[PDB]
Amino acid sequence: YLDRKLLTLEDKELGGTVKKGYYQMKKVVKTVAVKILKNEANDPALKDELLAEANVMQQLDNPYIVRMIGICEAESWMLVMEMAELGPLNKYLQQNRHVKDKNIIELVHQVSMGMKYLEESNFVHRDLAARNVLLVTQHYAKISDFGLSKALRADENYYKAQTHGKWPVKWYAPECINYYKFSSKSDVWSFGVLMWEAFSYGQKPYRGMKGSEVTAMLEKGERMGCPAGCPREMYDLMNLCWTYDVENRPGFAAVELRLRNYYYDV
Ligand SMILES: Cc1ncoc1-c1cccc(Nc2nccc(N(CCCO)c3cccc4[nH]ncc34)n2)c1
Repeated sequence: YLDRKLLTLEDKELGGTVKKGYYQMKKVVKTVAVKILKNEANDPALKDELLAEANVMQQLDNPYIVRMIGICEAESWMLVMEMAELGPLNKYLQQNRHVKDKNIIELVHQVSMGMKYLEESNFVHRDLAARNVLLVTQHYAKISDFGLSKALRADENYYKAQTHGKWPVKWYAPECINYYKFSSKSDVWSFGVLMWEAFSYGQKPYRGMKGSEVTAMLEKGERMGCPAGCPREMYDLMNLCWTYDVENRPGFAAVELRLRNYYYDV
């Protein structure tokens, strides 16, 4: 738990309510991003989600995952993260349309390294989308938003949800939609959608379609087309991520290899 007296918040709300702040550490100040909830008139489920996020993010340690500073219980309830100051990747690419192919590949490779770590750690993210990739710099991406994430049971490779909730269905794999089963391979499917977004400079996927129409499209074997100017090898990797059968879809170790820009062995 953090000391309210060591936190300064700027008033501007970004996009729970979000503010930038400065948190005084043992020697230096750290720039932070804070999600803020009201103490009494809050939504208990939304607070439960951020407590769940905190519980997950306390167990993670990787350079491509946003680091939590802590929780502050004061005039409001606050979840404090190290700030990735350039913000969400989708918004960044919408506003910066001359980011080069090599640079987009570098960023999505960093996401694949964070996700290879998550997969090794046996956590499922369950909301992997370009809006949840935050940029530290134009050459350094981090994964964020662990509100739906789950620690997998020791005896299974998937989390089974009771039924469909309110979900980011356009990023979800068919086994998620049809059987409510979430594995790291389901996150790989989402990563393919994230790649499409990144090479479409933050356009929304399955534009104009209802979730039910996306399900029917995918079951027929149809997929989003290649973004204008997208490197062919990156569109081919998207299609591999969008393998319908979860058993033939690659895991993140295989995907991460395919985003490296140097020679390697498997
Ligand atoms: C555009 C926008 N909308 C909401 O936040 C932003 C924004 C804008 C610029 C920078 C950042 N950076 C950032 N860096 C780390 C965490 C963080 N947030 C705010 C939500 C970002 O989608 C968080 C605070 C508390 C818990 C969190 N989990 N995942 C992110 C996050 N934001 C954001």
